[PDB]
Formats: sequence, structure tokens, C-alpha cells
Amino acid sequence: GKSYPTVSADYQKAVEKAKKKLRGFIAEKRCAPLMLRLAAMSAGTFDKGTKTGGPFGTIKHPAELAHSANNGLDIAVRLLEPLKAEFPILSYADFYQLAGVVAVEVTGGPEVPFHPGREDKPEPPPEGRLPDATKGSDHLRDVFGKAMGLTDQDIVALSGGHTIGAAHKERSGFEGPWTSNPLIFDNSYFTELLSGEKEGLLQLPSDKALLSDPVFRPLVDKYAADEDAFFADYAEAHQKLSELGFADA
Amino acid sequence: GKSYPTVSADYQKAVEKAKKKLRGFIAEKRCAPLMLRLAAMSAGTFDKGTKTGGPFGTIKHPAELAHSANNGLDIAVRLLEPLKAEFPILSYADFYQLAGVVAVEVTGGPEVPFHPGREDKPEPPPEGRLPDATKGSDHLRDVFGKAMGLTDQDIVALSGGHTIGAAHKERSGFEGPWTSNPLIFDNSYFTELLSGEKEGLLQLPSDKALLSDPVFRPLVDKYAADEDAFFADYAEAHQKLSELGFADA
Ligand code: HEM
Ligand code: HEM
Ligand SMILES: [K+]
Ligand SMILES: [K+]
Repeated sequence: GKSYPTVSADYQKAVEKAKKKLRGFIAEKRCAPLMLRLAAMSAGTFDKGTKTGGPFGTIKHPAELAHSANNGLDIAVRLLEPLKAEFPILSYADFYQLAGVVAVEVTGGPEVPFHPGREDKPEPPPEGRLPDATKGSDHLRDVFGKAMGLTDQDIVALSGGHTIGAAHKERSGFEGPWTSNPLIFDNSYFTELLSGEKEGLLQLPSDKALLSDPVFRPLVDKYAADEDAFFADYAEAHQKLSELGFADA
Repeated sequence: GKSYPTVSADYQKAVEKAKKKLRGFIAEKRCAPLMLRLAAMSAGTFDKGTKTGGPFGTIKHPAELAHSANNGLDIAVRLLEPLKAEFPILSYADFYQLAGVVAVEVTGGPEVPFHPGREDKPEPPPEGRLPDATKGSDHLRDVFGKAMGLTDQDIVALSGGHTIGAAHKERSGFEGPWTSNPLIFDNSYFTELLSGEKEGLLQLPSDKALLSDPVFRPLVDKYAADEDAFFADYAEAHQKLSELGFADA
């Protein structure tokens, strides 16, 4: 149900050049997880009923923010600002979603389709829309399903975004990587989740909730057994997330 | 542009009986200003663009709240709770707006028309929608005009709600009554505003802003000279406020 806007050839050229620059920058700076989180969090403020929030450039340097546990988003936007300045024609909204797409790609993840044309709108979303790491399956459905409009499949696949990166005690309070290879986009998140707690590795209560739900659990099993299937569902879910409220939502 | 819902005869009977009970209670308890503020603040959270917030029972005992400077709303709902319990058929939304209407009437104000049928909806509005007493004319238009959808005339007339009551240093931080007769609904708010500061009396920066605006100021002058005209415009504005998002907004 999407109808993507037309952008100029010059806009399209800037998207391609920015995509390359983002690859090199993100790879060199080792900041893929931070960038994926920035993109996903920006997009995740969308509420379908009111059609407010979503990936529309509302988070930017200097952030903003406020918003806690969390923290780190401020660093991400500052890191990207010099690069963004090289592409004044691009909206911040597009730039940050493209960074998220690139973050998945340069860590070896699937190639998430990207369509340009998001407009930067004046007011940021209200707070309290982000998921709470201490809560469970009902809460996940409230946030990703009732508010964002994503499916149960999307919830499990997107949770696999935790396959890269780590929590920090000075940010959320949780601490450490979900995986033994936290710069490699793979299905290890699901394998580690299944095998229970392991020293050095993190599981949020929100991750564990996937294990006890009769719909989520079989997907966790599927993804743990089949990385190709995880990649396919992940790319579909990330694309939908990145396009919430855009070109029809 | 209103189409009021049908309510049962029993509902209508409860409205009439509650209205009488509210008169006696509010008069005896000397809480008209607190009740007017409760009604007006509840209604004032409405945002026309998203059709969220408004007078829909979202503030209630035990409050809730949070929301500061402010404070006092908690007292108001607790005060009304035993009376509300005598009218289980009425929505809290209707009950609180009726209390606001009665508050104006028992202090000698105009008779604001009341239509029943507001439904109590699950989620409270987001915060930050209430007006800031330290700000000026542009801010008032942002809040009452852009968000609520009220006119410049409505803004000045409704500001006259300050003709009853007082600020408290432990609540907002401001202190004292706007008028020498703070339980009498009259046009004294405008007279005191015009005459400048007087010992014992309060003026918020938001009140003073009415004086410097080329649209607001002539209305302040008009209301100060003609209480009948103030009453007419006030009743119109209070009715609109009390019905935001209801029966079409
Ligand atoms: C399902 C609900 C989710 C919850 C409760 C949640 C919560 C969290 C928390 C608490 C952190 C730690 C932040 C810190 O301390 O630095 C974090 C980090 C992260 N999140 Fe999630 N998140 C969720 C969904 C997602 C989604 C859908 C994605 C992307 C598809 C994502 C991507 C990431 C990444 C990559 C990190 C690592 C950040 C870094 O390494 O600095 N998360 N998340
Ligand atoms: C125009 C923007 C407005 C601002 C900035 C504002 C601000 C305030 C503040 C700071 C207080 C003092 C609270 C305390 O310390 O106890 C107050 C009280 C009050 N407000 Fe307003 N208000 C506004 C509009 C209105 C409207 C539209 C109404 C009703 C029609 C209203 C009715 C009242 C009443 C009756 C009180 C006295 C409360 C008491 O005596 O406890 N106000 N307001
Ligand atoms: K990994
Ligand atoms: K008065």
C-alpha cells in the first residue's frame, strides 16, 4: 500500500553518493549498531491511529533530548552531522534511514530496499512510545502492533536487530553484547536467546518474552535454524519500519 | 457544526439532579474556581489536527498526575468523587464539564449551555499542551488557536475565567487572586488588568499579553466597559471549550 514520491535526479544522485560515504564512515567508525538503533528508534515513534511520529528527521544535532535510557542518540547524530552537511539536498529523515540501511549492510546483513522522499517535519513525537526492556509480549504487541502497525512476524525479526551491538550501564543500565560477534549481522541473537544465559552475554526481559509466546517462539526457532529465512523476514520488517507514515501509512 | 448524541431519559434525569447537587456542593465548599479550572484544563488538552485529548474523563481520582504547576487537580477530583458516585450513569467527562458550568453559574456568571453525551475514553492526552503563564500572545494563539481551534475573541473572553479564584505559591508558584471579589463572576478581571498592578492582586504575564496585542486589547477594553458583552462572549467560548472533540470537533 505504498506510493513512493518522485525525487529529482540530483536527489537520487545524492542518495547514491551518501550511501557509499555512509558505508565507509560506519565501517571505519565501528558504529553500525548505534546507527541502526538511531534509524529504528526514529522510525519507531510512529502511531498509526494519529499518524504522528515516524522517521521524519525530528531527532537531530544537537539532540534534543531529554529522552533517557537512551542516551547515545546524541552521539549518533553528532557523528553523522559532518557527513550530512556534504548532502544538503537530502532530508535528515532520509539520511538517517539510509544510515540504518547501510548499518545492516556493512555488517553483512540483508540489503534492505530504500526509497527516498521523506520530508523533515517541524515537531518531534511525544515520548513514552518506545518499548520498555523490562516488559513482555503484551507490551511488545502494544508498541509494534497497536501503535506502529507491524505484524507478530515483524516483531520477532526486528528484535534480531540486537544481533549487533551492546547495552551500556551508563545508558539504559543493561550491559554488554547479545552476541559473541556484535559487529556481524547474523542469526546469533536467536541462538544465544534459546541457549539461555551465558557469561559475557546480555538478554533483556523483552528478548526473553519472545521465548514464552506461542506465536513468537516458533519464529525464534525458525530464525535460529535458518539464517536465510531470518534475513528475508528481517529485510521486510526493517523496510516497513523505515517507511512508517511515509508514502502511505 | 455540532450534532449532539441522544442520551436516555434516565441519563437526562441524572444530569438535572447532578446539576442541582453540584450547585449546593460547590457553593458550600467554596470551590467554584478550582472546579472551573478542572473543567477548563480537562477540555483544554484537545488538539484539533490529531483529534486527541479534550474533555473525555481522562483526569480522575486518584490523579494521575504527575502534571505540575498545576497541583490542585488531584484535590478537585477527590472532592467530586463522592458526588459522582451518586450518579454512576453519568460519564466522568460529562460530570466534570457540568461541574465547570455550575461553577460559573453559582458565582453569578452566565448560564453556559450544556449538552450531555461525552464518553469516557481510555488514554489521557500527552503533556505540554497547557498554556505557559510566563509566555505571551503568540503562545496563547498556538495553544488556544492552533491546537484547540478557538478564536481570538474566545481567548480573551476565556482569560476572564480568572475573575474567580487565585494562584498559590505551592502550586504554580504565582500567588493570590486576580480580583477583590474572587468568588464573584464578573468583569473585574479586565478592570484590574487595565489599571495595572495593585497590592494584593495577581497578574500573570499571560494576562498582561492581552494588553499589548492589537486584536486582544480592544476586547479587553470592551469587556471592562460592558459586563453584559463579556458574559455573552464568555458563555459562547466556554461552551465551545467544553465541547472540543465532542459531537464534532
Ligand atoms: C523490541 C523492543 C526493543 C527494546 C525493549 C529495545 C531496548 C534496547 C536497549 C535497552 C538497548 C541498550 C541501549 C544501551 O544501553 O546502550 C538497545 C540497544 C540496541 N537496539 Fe534495541 N530495543 C528494541 C528493539 C530494537 C529494534 C527493533 C532494533 C533495530 C531493528 C533495535 C536495535 C538496537 C541496536 C542495534 C542496539 C545496540 C546499540 C549499541 O550498540 O550502542 N532494537 N535496545
Ligand atoms: C490563557 C492561558 C491560561 C494560563 C496561562 C493559566 C494559568 C493559570 C495559573 C498559573 C493558575 C494558578 C494555579 C495555582 O497556582 O493555583 C491558574 C488558575 C486558575 N485558572 Fe487559569 N490559565 C489560563 C486559562 C484559563 C482558562 C481558559 C480558564 C477557565 C475559563 C482558567 C481558569 C482558572 C481558574 C478559575 C483559576 C483559579 C484556581 C483556584 O482558585 O484554585 N484559566 N491559571
Ligand atoms: K552477531
Ligand atoms: K471577580
